[PDB]
Parts: sequence; C-alpha cells; structure tokens
Amino acid sequence: PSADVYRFAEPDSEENIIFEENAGIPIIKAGTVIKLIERLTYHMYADPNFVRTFLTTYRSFCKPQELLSLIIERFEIPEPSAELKRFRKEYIQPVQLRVLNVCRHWVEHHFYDFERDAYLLQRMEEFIGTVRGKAMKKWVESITKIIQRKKIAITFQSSPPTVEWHISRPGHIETFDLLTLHPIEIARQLTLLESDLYRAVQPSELVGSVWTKEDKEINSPNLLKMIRHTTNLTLWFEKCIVETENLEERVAVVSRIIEILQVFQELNNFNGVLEVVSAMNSSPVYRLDHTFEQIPSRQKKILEEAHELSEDHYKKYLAKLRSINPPCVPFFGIYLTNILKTEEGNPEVLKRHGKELINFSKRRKVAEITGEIQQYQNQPYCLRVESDIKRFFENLNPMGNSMEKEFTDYLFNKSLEIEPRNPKPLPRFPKKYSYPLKSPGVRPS
Amino acid sequence: VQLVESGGGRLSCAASGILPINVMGWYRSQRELVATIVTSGGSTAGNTNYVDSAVYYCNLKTRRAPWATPNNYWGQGTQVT
Amino acid sequence: QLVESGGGLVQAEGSLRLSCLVSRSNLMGWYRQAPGKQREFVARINPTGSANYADSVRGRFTISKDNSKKTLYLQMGSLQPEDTAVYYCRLIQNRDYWGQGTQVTVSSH
Amino acid sequence: MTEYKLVVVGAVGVGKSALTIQLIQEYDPTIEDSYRKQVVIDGETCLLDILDTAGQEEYSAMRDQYMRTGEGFLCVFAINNTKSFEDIHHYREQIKRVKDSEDVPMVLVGNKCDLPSRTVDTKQAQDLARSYGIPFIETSAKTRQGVDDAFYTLVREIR
Repeated sequence: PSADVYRFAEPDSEENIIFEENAGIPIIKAGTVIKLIERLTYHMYADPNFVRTFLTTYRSFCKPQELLSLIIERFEIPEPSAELKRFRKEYIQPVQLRVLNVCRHWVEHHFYDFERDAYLLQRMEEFIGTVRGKAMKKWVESITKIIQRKKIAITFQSSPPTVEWHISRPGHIETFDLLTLHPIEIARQLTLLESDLYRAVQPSELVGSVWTKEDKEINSPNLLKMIRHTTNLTLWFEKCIVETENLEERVAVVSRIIEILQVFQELNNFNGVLEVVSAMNSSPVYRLDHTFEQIPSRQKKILEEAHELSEDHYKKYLAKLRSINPPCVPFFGIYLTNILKTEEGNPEVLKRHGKELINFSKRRKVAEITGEIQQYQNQPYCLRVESDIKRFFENLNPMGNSMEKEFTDYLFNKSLEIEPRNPKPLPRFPKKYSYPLKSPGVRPS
Repeated sequence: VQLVESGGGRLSCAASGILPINVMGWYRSQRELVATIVTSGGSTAGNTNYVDSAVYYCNLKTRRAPWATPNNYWGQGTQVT
Repeated sequence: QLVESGGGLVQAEGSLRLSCLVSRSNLMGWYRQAPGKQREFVARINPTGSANYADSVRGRFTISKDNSKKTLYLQMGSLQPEDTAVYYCRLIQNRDYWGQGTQVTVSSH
Repeated sequence: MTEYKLVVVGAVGVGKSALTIQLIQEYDPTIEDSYRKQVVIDGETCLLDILDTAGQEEYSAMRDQYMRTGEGFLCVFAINNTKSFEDIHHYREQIKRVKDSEDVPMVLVGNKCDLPSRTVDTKQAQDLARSYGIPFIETSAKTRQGVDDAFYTLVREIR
C-alpha cells in the first residue's frame, strides 16, 4: 500500500529498526515506535515473546492511549485485483488477526491499564464494535467475554503435615511468643504468609523502578507490604535477643532462632532465611560475643551456612536458588537492584543516523527479570494455615509507636547494657521467662 | 596466613596474610594453653586469658563472624630455659 | 561528661538514698558489686514506660530522675546485710558511661 | 594484588547506581565483571570491588549487614535534594557504629542529577565535610565528571 495513507508501510531501514545478531526468526534491538507496532502485528509471522515483552514494558516509551491509537491505525488497512487478492489472504487478514490477538492479550494479562482509565476501556469496546467479518466476529466474542469476566472484582493437592504445638496450647493467643510456640510451626507459618506476600507482587509494581519514586505507595503496594513484613521480623528477632537481658535465656532465644532458620532452609524460604541472617548481623546482635560463645557448634554451622549465602554478592545464594525445586520464597531484594541497574545502565533511546529508536533491548532484559520472579510464584506450599498464629505474626509491631531512629538506638543501647565493653565486666541479670527453655527440636510427628 | 616469631628465648608474633575477629595466643611433653588475647571484635574486645601465671608456639584463630568456624595457624617453636 | 555518687554506711532497716550527676534516647540504672561475687543488675529506667528492678530488691528499692536537676536516685529502704556492695551508677546513651561507685555496707546493730 | 571493597550508601534517587556503572563502563548487572574493575591509582594497581544496593533501600534492617562487608564508603547525596544532604550524617553515624570506629575511611560525594536546580551549596557540603574530617567531591552522572575522582580518593583514604 501507499507510504502516506498508511504509515506502517515505510520500508525497513537502518534508521527505522535494528535487529539483534545470531537461526530463522528476527529479534528486535531497537526501532521507532511505529516500526515497533508493525512488528508487533506482522503479516508473515506471529511473535509471542515480542507480544509478551511489549505489553509488559511499553508504558515507559508510549502511553497506553497512544498504544490503542496505533493498534487501530494498524487495523485500518487501505486498498491500492489479481495480486490485490493476495493483499487480503496474506496481508490484511494476518495483520487484522494479529491486532485482535494483541487486544486479547492486552485486555487479559494487563487489565490494570483499563482499571485505571475508563475511557481507554471505552475506546476498546468501541473499536471492537467496529470489528465485523465472520473471520474475527469470533475473536471479538473472545475479547468481550474476557472484558466482562475482568469486571467482577484451599484444595491441597497432597496431605499437609500435622500442626506442631510446643508450650502454647491451641486457642491461647495470649501466651504466644518466640520461645513458647513450636519452632517448626513458626517457620511454617511465617514461610506460609511470606510466600503469600511474595506471590502478590504484580509486574506492574516493578517495571519502571516505580517502587523508588514519589508514588511508590500508589504503584508498588504489595511489594512494599512484602518488604515491610520482612523488615519487621528482622527487628522482632533483634528485639527478642537483646531484650532477653539474662545470659542464659538469651542463648536460649538465639538458639531457637537458629533452629527456626533451620526449618526455614528446609522449606526453601530464602526470604525468611535472610530475615534471620540480617537479625544476626545487626550492630546490636553481632557484638554479643558471650552469647554466641555458648551456641552448640552444630548450630553455629547452620548459621554460618546461611550467612555465607549472602557473601560474595549473593553468589552462593544465587547458585542454591537455581538448584532447589519449588515450592520456594526467593529474596526479592536482588531482583530489585537488578531491575534498577538494568533500567539505568542502558540508554532509553538508542540513536542511529540522527534519529532516536526505542531501546527495546533494554526493555527485553527488564522483562526477563520480571518473568523470573513469576516462575517462583506459581507453585504454592503444602502446609496448613493455623489462623491463630497467622494473626500473631500479622500483628507484630516491634517498633511500637517509636520512629526508626529511636527504636534502632534503643536496640543498640540494650545490647550495650547486657554485654559491656572490655574494661567494665559482665553484670548478671534477672530471668524474665517463667517457662522452661529447652527446644522441642525441629523434627515432625 | 604466616606467623613468624622473633627475639628468641618478651616473645613476639604479629602476623600478616582481613578477618574482623581474632584470637592470637601462646600455646606452650604435651603442649597446652599458656596465653590468649582477643583483638578487634564484639564484647570480648580486649579480654585476656592466661592459664596459671617447654616449646612455645604462636597461635592465631581467625574468624569472619562470631559464628564462623575458625582457621587456627601455629608458629614454628621457641623453646627456652 | 562524668557520672557521680552520694551515699555512705548505715544500719539494717535503713533508708539510704543515692545520687548521680550526668554532667535523650538513652537508658540508665544501678548496679552493685558484693565482694567476691559477680556484678549484679539492680534496676533501670528505660524512659519508655517505667522501671524494672532486680528480683532481690522488689518492693524495697525504687528508682527516679529529676530531669530538672541532672540527677538519678536509687532509694534504698528496708535495707538488709546482704546488700553490702559497691553501688554503681550507669547511663547508656551511645556509650556505656559508668560511675566509680560509692560503698554501702549495712550492719545489724 | 590489593583488593578494596567499597560500599556506596545514600538515600534513594541520588544516583548511587549511576555512579557505579560509570566507574566500571549494553550494561548487564548479573555478570561478575559488572562490579569489579582493575584500576591503577597512584601507580599502584588494585582491584575495586564495589557494593551498590540501590533499590533495596526499603529493606532498612539489612543496612548493617551490607555496610559491614566494606572497608571504605562513598556517602552520596543529590544536590537538588536537600533532605538527602540532611540525611547524610545518619549514614556516617551508622557506618561508624558497624565498622566500630570513629575514623572509618569515607568520602562525601555530592551528585548532580541535572533534573531540578541545585539546592545544596557546595559551601555547606565542604563545611560539613570539614567537620567530619573527610574529603568532599562533587560528581556528575551525565558527564562522568569526577566519578573516577570520588572512587580513587576513597581508595586514598583507605590507604
């Protein structure tokens, strides 16, 4: 067709589109926005990974209402009879059929675009009304169903294990604490809600580093909820250690936390494993030499193992996660840095010949990190909810009403009092726990 | 790491060869503890542990974190009488 | 900055009062060292809430501070022989500022 | 060969990740080469191991752990951001507590994100840096100006 009444015709060129290198299906490196739509709706072939990647990452170079407009421009093919008959069986048909595949993928895996913009949804139902022709009058049956479904805001596969109880009796929420709940059931329950926190994170909340700017609270709410959860347990662990002023009760608390870690590492809950490692690394907890001096050497190895994960830019951690088999709760913080660095170390508009192209190679990399986050979000955990305990950990507010300085400072002053510097000698402190301090152990049945 | 004694037979044994926690000692028949001091760590900042005060050896327990297995290194020997 | 003390010697069932001159997010307390025995915590005020006492001394001792006058008191009442110890003043702000510790020896008369 | 482990701390959005990329330098931050660089400072050749955690700022409790792994610190703030300049002393207070020292090697880095207009006078920053007894270096991401200078100067304080 004409190069003017249909803009998706301008021929390819080294100022319109660049492909990657290395074998028979092209991969886009950069491209103007028009070219990028054209390849998103190509007559010759469909590209599912392009479609997937594009709908995940376009909002940083083209606003969602622009996209809809392009997708319609792409659909209004004009007419130039024998080799114009091919111009219907081989061209307009595939294109138009590949616009509607976009619209279906769009309105079905990224519906948040239409939650946040009624007019965008309006135009789409308008546009899919204009769709006629019994070839697609069946794609439009599929998209409009999807639309309506989306407007309507346990089944364990195997048998869960039996729910371990230790001192605290079922139904007695008032006795629930670190040392009286069963260590196995603590790690189970934390891991349970920690996984559910992890699974809630939608890629709308990561792409664009949007959790690091003014509207993080509007846009990245379940990620923040997930980060704030693990911040609180780390602080709780710390408050439990240094607020146990007695040396013997403290070695009992540190011991019980390392044991939780143990079940954590058994469940492949790397988030909860790192909650504990961070606790043990804080400047209050790390300095208590007397308290670690009495840890069973088998336990010191268990913690040494976990801390070494973190060492060397998380090398051992990264290894282990790629080997273990789900269910699994990964540590989110690494994908956070990888997504920022990637978005900030690759240019937004690779320029060539004097015109800007949209760096889609940079977008593809961000999409890959997002994709990887999802592969760990699908397999759930074969463990039973103890709603009484879940409520206990849900409510942990170790910081009280204190700001973070006041509290961090307090936690350090407390470690200072209970194990003083070299000159002044170690005072002895009352017991506060009235129950016995022996670990029920970390084996079931 | 390498601990190399001197003086002969006040001994001396600083070393070189990074770890934030360290217990160097004098392990001085059958050998046993004769002296240990701690350098740079937590509460045991400068504590000092003697036995009751003959081929002297130099010690160094090396450790990254208070829960890490050490790496002990001995000396050469500095027996005297 | 320094920490000070004021007390002395007195007989059983007495009412000895102790002082400290400190010369914000902090915590301060008292410790005593009975001779031949390990140093012991007696009491503290985390300004956050209230004060805690050692088990030995539950209802006999009481802590306080006149923020107006940079001072900290341990009130010792219903004293006994067993509390014969040097009594240290101690304020943890970002450093452990301790005190030399006045002597307190109690006889029965 | 000597190896120096450097930690970049600062508030979010001052461009600490921008500063590191521009020291090493398509950028891929999975590879090991993305945070080590052989450099030659003052004739002596060394290898810079650079820990930058941008994006994990909300993981506040994790800060003590990360900071501990390093022996020098770039304390970065943005120049258009006044809050971040005010927040600088807190990072210095925290780094001291953890290394356990009052004379931890650190240099104060003021970054130019060209975005709004400067609101922190280079006077203030130097005056602040004089009190802490440490170097002050003003850097620009979009120009690499003095990025090599911040890092090399930190290695100098370490030495």
